[PDB]
Amino acid sequence: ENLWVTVYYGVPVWKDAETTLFCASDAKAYETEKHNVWATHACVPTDPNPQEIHLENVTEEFNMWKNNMVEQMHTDIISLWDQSLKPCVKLTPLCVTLQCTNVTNNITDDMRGELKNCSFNMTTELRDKKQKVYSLFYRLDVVQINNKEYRLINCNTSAITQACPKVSFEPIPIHYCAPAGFAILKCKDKKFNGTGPCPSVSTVQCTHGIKPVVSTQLLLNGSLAEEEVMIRSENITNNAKNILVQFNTPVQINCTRPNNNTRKSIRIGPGQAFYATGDIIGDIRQAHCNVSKATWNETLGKVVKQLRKHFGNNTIIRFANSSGGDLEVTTHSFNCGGEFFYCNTSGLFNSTWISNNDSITLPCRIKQIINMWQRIGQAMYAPPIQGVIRCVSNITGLILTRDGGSTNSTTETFRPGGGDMRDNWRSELYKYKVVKIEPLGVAPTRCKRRV
Amino acid sequence: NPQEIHLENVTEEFNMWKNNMVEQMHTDIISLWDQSLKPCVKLTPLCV
Amino acid sequence: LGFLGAAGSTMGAASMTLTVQARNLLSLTVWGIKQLQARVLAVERYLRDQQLLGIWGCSGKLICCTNVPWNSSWSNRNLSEIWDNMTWLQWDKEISNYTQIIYGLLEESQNQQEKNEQDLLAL
Amino acid sequence: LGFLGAAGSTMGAASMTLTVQARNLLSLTVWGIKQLQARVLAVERYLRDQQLLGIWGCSGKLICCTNVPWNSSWSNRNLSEIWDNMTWLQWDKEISNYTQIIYGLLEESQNQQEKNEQDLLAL
Amino acid sequence: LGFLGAAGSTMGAASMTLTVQARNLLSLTVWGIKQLQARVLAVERYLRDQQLLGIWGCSGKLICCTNVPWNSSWSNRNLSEIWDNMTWLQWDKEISNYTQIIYGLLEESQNQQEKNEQDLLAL
Ligand SMILES: *[C@@H]1O[C@H](CO)[C@@H](O[C@@H]2O[C@H](CO)[C@@H](O[C@@H]3O[C@H](CO[C@H]4O[C@H](CO)[C@@H](O)[C@H](O)[C@@H]4O)[C@@H](O)[C@H](O[C@H]4O[C@H](CO)[C@@H](O)[C@H](O)[C@@H]4O)[C@@H]3O)[C@H](O)[C@H]2NC(C)=O)[C@H](O)[C@H]1NC(C)=O
Ligand SMILES: COc1cnc(-n2cnc(C)n2)c2[nH]cc(C(=O)C(=O)N3CCN(C(=O)c4ccccc4)CC3)c12
Ligand SMILES: *[C@@H]1O[C@H](CO)[C@@H](O[C@@H]2O[C@H](CO)[C@@H](O)[C@H](O)[C@H]2NC(C)=O)[C@H](O)[C@H]1NC(C)=O
Ligand SMILES: *[C@@H]1O[C@H](CO)[C@@H](O[C@@H]2O[C@H](CO)[C@@H](O)[C@H](O)[C@H]2NC(C)=O)[C@H](O)[C@H]1NC(C)=O
Ligand SMILES: *[C@@H]1O[C@H](CO)[C@@H](O[C@@H]2O[C@H](CO)[C@@H](O)[C@H](O)[C@H]2NC(C)=O)[C@H](O)[C@H]1NC(C)=O
Ligand SMILES: *[C@@H]1O[C@H](CO)[C@@H](O[C@@H]2O[C@H](CO)[C@@H](O)[C@H](O)[C@H]2NC(C)=O)[C@H](O)[C@H]1NC(C)=O
Ligand SMILES: *[C@@H]1O[C@H](CO)[C@@H](O[C@@H]2O[C@H](CO)[C@@H](O)[C@H](O)[C@H]2NC(C)=O)[C@H](O)[C@H]1NC(C)=O
Ligand SMILES: *[C@@H]1O[C@H](CO)[C@@H](O[C@@H]2O[C@H](CO)[C@@H](O)[C@H](O)[C@H]2NC(C)=O)[C@H](O)[C@H]1NC(C)=O
Ligand SMILES: *[C@@H]1O[C@H](CO)[C@@H](O[C@@H]2O[C@H](CO)[C@@H](O)[C@H](O)[C@H]2NC(C)=O)[C@H](O)[C@H]1NC(C)=O
Ligand SMILES: *[C@@H]1O[C@H](CO)[C@@H](O[C@@H]2O[C@H](CO)[C@@H](O)[C@H](O)[C@H]2NC(C)=O)[C@H](O)[C@H]1NC(C)=O
Ligand SMILES: *[C@@H]1O[C@H](CO)[C@@H](O[C@@H]2O[C@H](CO)[C@@H](O)[C@H](O)[C@H]2NC(C)=O)[C@H](O)[C@H]1NC(C)=O
Ligand SMILES: *[C@@H]1O[C@H](CO)[C@@H](O)[C@H](O)[C@H]1NC(C)=O
Ligand SMILES: *[C@@H]1O[C@H](CO)[C@@H](O)[C@H](O)[C@H]1NC(C)=O
Ligand SMILES: *[C@@H]1O[C@H](CO)[C@@H](O)[C@H](O)[C@H]1NC(C)=O
Ligand SMILES: *[C@@H]1O[C@H](CO)[C@@H](O)[C@H](O)[C@H]1NC(C)=O
Ligand SMILES: *[C@@H]1O[C@H](CO)[C@@H](O)[C@H](O)[C@H]1NC(C)=O
Ligand SMILES: *[C@@H]1O[C@H](CO)[C@@H](O)[C@H](O)[C@H]1NC(C)=O
Ligand SMILES: *[C@@H]1O[C@H](CO)[C@@H](O)[C@H](O)[C@H]1NC(C)=O
Ligand SMILES: *[C@@H]1O[C@H](CO)[C@@H](O)[C@H](O)[C@H]1NC(C)=O
Ligand SMILES: *[C@@H]1O[C@H](CO)[C@@H](O)[C@H](O)[C@H]1NC(C)=O
Ligand SMILES: *[C@@H]1O[C@H](CO)[C@@H](O)[C@H](O)[C@H]1NC(C)=O
Ligand SMILES: *[C@@H]1O[C@H](CO)[C@@H](O)[C@H](O)[C@H]1NC(C)=O
Ligand SMILES: *[C@@H]1O[C@H](CO)[C@@H](O)[C@H](O)[C@H]1NC(C)=O
Repeated sequence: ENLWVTVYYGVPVWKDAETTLFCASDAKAYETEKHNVWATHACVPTDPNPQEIHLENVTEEFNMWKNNMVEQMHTDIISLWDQSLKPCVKLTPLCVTLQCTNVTNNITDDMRGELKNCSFNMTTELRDKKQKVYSLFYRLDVVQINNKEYRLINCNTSAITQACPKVSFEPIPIHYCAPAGFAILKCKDKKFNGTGPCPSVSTVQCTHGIKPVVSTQLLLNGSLAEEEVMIRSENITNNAKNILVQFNTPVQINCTRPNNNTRKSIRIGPGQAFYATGDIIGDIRQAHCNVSKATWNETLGKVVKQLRKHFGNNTIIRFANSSGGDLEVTTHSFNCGGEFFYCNTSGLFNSTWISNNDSITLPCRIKQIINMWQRIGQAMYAPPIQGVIRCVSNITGLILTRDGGSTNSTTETFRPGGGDMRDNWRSELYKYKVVKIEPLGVAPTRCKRRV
Repeated sequence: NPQEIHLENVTEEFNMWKNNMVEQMHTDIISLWDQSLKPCVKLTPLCV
Repeated sequence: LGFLGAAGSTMGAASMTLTVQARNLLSLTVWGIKQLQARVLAVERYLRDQQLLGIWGCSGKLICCTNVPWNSSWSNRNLSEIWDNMTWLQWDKEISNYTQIIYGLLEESQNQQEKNEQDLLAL
Repeated sequence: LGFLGAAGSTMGAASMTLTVQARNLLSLTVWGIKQLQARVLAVERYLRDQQLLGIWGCSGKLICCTNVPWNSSWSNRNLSEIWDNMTWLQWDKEISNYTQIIYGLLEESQNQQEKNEQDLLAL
Repeated sequence: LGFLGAAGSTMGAASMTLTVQARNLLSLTVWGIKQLQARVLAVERYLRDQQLLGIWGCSGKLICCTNVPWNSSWSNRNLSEIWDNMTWLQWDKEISNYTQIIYGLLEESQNQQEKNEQDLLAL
């Protein structure tokens, strides 16, 4: 009848608790190296075979929009880019006026200035003497001031820091591991929309590989839904809230920079080289991404079927191209092998859906001065890539947006949109919750310590 | 006064060319020179 | 089986698998800084309940029976509806009002059979 | 009452309040650096006397009675003028000449009843 | 005498000098960084075998006798050619195939006399 307190150690109980997750990178320097802007060397080796334990009987609750696993990965990548852009050249000497001339002129096309041939004065070697140099600039990075004179788009508002040409920009999968005494709970649901109970939970030491690829309007090289297209929004009745779609089957997108560029070195100071573009060997072609017309068509009819589960079974859903903003929010901007593309995704979102081989070429264009996103008076110059760029990737989702007017109207317009790379991390980490394990317990057992 | 203990009846094998005690002292002195040359003058104005 | 595998099992069935959880609680760039505070934070958190588990006398044990009664005003349940009916998380949520009271009784009752056994050692 | 409250009490009266002191010894900018070496310096300093208190056999105890006599040349005082008359600080200052001698006898005498009990376990 | 002095001695003669080794395992510029990871790396490596030595029940001991037999397929040697003939390094190299088996038997056999003693405490 009488009971006594007995303490147990190692009892299964946990609480949600934000902590400092670290790295595990499977792809350490495989005798190949070429340090990148990320993990590589510094991220702890990953397990050959991770352990996953299926917690039976247990129904946890997930909220994909109050996750601190993505508010910590957001600042882990702003500071991985800062720490790799501090130890290399600052292009402050390049705020001279440039005497740009169109590379083609009366050469081809409508006399378009897609490329400019800009010559300027610079102090090579000695700080007194300055010789006349030249380089090839894009029309997106020179602002006419008034064979007129130009100037770099950036250097009245931001400070340029040339990216160190030895680091690689190819994303490497990253596993976010948790210290000892903490665990990450994985929702093994196949139809999970990031909020509400998950009756099939699991315990993992750290997440799967997460490529830190940042893009806008289209989530490339991501993870795919297991069963169906999944629509996830913070507040599906708010127009100011983005919508994150997730494809069950990838849509392959090929694109190139078919111009055989050539990097050339300009000495901006003693022991400091500016890597400009010398010339183009061959015909001057235009960059572009290719998407299958039929595969996109059927994958966009799967999205409209799920969009009808939240916007009425009987409604007309039409997609339209992005309205306004920076070139990164109005265009599908990505980074293909160290080269930043801003593709015109107006042929993709040009449809209208009512309730009951061929390719699409998207004219991308290249930028060389890149501003940081959530905004600072800072920019990065990406040195030219010497060669022909050609990368292929998977579209695994969209970042959509709605426009006001759905109060009396019987139609929905879905412009694409990006520009916030916090919505890039939560399209991957949506199913992970970090918990902390409390291993001490008491309970009446009718023991008694022997005196 | 450092302590030195003579391990009797023990015979180890040494390889002076695969020692990692010197591949770590090598980078401990490149970075001791770096950390003392960062906080003083840069003679860039002297390229006249 | 596995770390936290008996999380949804009743209190009784999860007491057989203590050593699974107990053996898992220990295990200068931006990566180095956050990999070094994960190690420090994991030894100071593990030493926090080793010290606690030592002022109660249950130093090297996973189950320790103490000399303090249950008081029946902390939980007036049976010994069968507690050990096969309630999981550890449910029991913790129910008894969370009196843990700081039970914890203070566990160490004030251990440094009382530590002086009683010290007095008995002289006789 | 309170951490170090029985600092001016005689040795006898301050031995009842050991658990007050024992439960308090554990608990990248300029602030972050000096907050991180306070944590590291406080777990190692705590593990130095846990290890020492373990080679003497008094692992999970606050008072442990040992098998080594007093030798009467370390302090030839009574057992009453020591336990009610001298505070702990006075006793420490008086016996500071022989702590490194008593400390080395406490562990050479514990790994002698650890082999004697190991030999007795086979019989 | 001295840390590791009985390294080339047979297994039997080096078991008398355990406290020499056991008492030595604990003890922001370029120098400060690498002096700070030497302290952290030395408390976490010392706590790794204190936890292991605690799930086996040998918490505050340098020699602990366990309740698991030898199985004679781990090493079929005498008790005299093992304790006076083989040094500790030789024995470790010979028995390295079955340490992860013996280690897993040492803790599954300790949380079996920890529940048997818990069941015996109610009678
Ligand atoms: C989505 O994910 C896919 C696959 O994960 C990515 O595709 C990769 O794209 C990169 C960038 O273009 C490729 O890397 C480049 O490959 C070029 C050709 O590949 C040859 O060489 C590799 C390695 O030997 C072979 O495996 C391959 O079969 C080919 O024979 C190389 O010429 C490039 O080399 C240049 O860069 C490297 C690193 O900077 C330098 O060391 C070189 O000297 C040279 O300057 C470069 O390595 C990669 O191969 C592609 N992988 C696959 C499987 O196709 C997409 O890029 C990615 N998309 C996004 C938006 O993230
Ligand atoms: C390029 O942006 C910086 C520019 N310059 C700096 N710095 C300059 N000096 C210093 C100390 N930092 C930066 N630091 C962090 C930066 C960032 O992480 C950052 O904003 N993005 C990195 C990822 N991404 C892209 O790949 C990108 C992707 C698709 C289209 C266009 C660009 C988005 C923006 C950063
Ligand atoms: C960009 O303009 C420069 C002029 O500053 C061109 O360089 C000249 O090219 C012609 C023809 O190849 C040569 O005869 C001259 O000697 C070059 N002058 C110098 C100073 O290099 C350059 O060819 C132009 N590039 C492009 C792609 O149009
Ligand atoms: C680079 O500097 C040179 C001078 O060092 C500039 O050439 C001068 O242009 C002015 C224009 O009024 C003439 O009066 C001078 O006679 C020129 N000096 C020469 C040719 O030696 C040249 O325009 C500058 N180029 C830039 C700033 O792009
Ligand atoms: C830096 O210069 C640019 C270009 O001159 C400025 O952006 C222009 O701002 C005016 C203000 O109405 C607009 O009419 C132009 O269309 C803008 N130019 C472009 C290319 O969009 C910018 O404001 C300047 N930075 C400052 C003043 O801080
Ligand atoms: C693009 O998606 C295809 C799937 O259609 C990926 O190829 C699959 O890769 C997984 C492992 O990554 C394999 O298990 C499948 O068998 C592959 N299927 C096919 C049809 O190849 C491809 O790796 C993706 N490319 C990326 C993400 O760059
Ligand atoms: C891009 O242009 C370069 C020239 O700078 C090409 O490299 C030349 O390739 C040919 C045959 O492939 C060789 O005979 C030359 O000796 C190479 N020159 C140099 C400087 O390397 C390169 O092949 C071109 N790339 C493509 C894809 O056409
Ligand atoms: C993107 O490029 C891949 C190859 O990198 C193309 O895949 C080829 O597709 C054709 C179909 O006409 C097959 O015959 C080839 O065997 C495929 N090659 C490989 C290597 O798989 C793909 O068709 C391209 N897609 C687009 C939209 O351009
Ligand atoms: C999206 O597409 C529409 C039409 O397909 C484009 O609308 C044009 O907008 C400009 C304003 O800059 C007007 O001068 C044109 O008359 C519009 N065209 C039509 C047919 O109405 C719009 O520019 C496109 N925007 C993006 C970002 O692609
Ligand atoms: C992206 O592509 C679209 C269509 O391919 C372009 O839309 C053109 O916009 C101009 C004025 O804004 C109109 O006069 C043309 O008739 C439009 N074309 C079509 C086919 O509708 C758009 O200009 C391109 N670039 C941007 C930045 O949107
Ligand atoms: C979106 O698609 C429609 C039709 O699918 C395109 O309509 C074009 O309208 C112009 C009007 O001058 C016609 O000359 C074209 O023939 C039409 N296209 C077709 C395929 O018939 C419209 O241009 C497309 N918009 C974008 C931005 O791509
Ligand atoms: C989960 O609940 C079911 C319900 O009957 C039960 O059979 C099962 O034993 C529970 N899980 C575990 C691990 O016991
Ligand atoms: C380059 O082409 C653009 C196209 O409109 C034109 O406005 C500009 O004047 C041209 N510059 C030169 C130097 O020909
Ligand atoms: C294919 O595209 C046309 C319009 O381009 C559309 O009407 C049709 O529904 C699409 N087919 C599928 C299967 O989505
Ligand atoms: C389909 O239409 C029905 C109308 O009866 C509606 O209730 C339902 O939500 C729509 N979507 C479905 C069934 O997925
Ligand atoms: C090594 O061999 C010698 C010779 O027999 C012996 O005296 C000595 O004790 C051995 N080593 C040790 C550590 O005792
Ligand atoms: C039991 O708990 C009650 C509740 O506060 C408390 O008043 C009492 O002192 C405790 N002890 C006994 C013996 O009841
Ligand atoms: C407690 O156990 C006794 C033992 O038979 C049983 O009669 C009683 O119903 C139990 N109480 C509850 C609430 O289950
Ligand atoms: C200090 O002296 C006073 C007076 O005798 C005494 O009451 C007190 O107990 C002494 N200090 C302590 C800590 O007891
Ligand atoms: C007691 O202390 C004295 C003082 O050094 C020492 O010589 C002696 O060996 C110790 N042991 C005994 C039993 O007296
Ligand atoms: C030691 O205690 C005895 C016990 O009565 C007493 O007679 C003696 O005076 C005490 N010695 C001192 C120095 O107080
Ligand atoms: C002894 O070791 C063998 C070797 O694998 C193993 O099969 C057996 O289960 C172990 N136990 C006994 C009692 O032999
Ligand atoms: C093992 O010990 C016995 C005890 O006398 C002895 O007869 C036997 O020869 C020993 N075996 C070996 C291999 O030394």
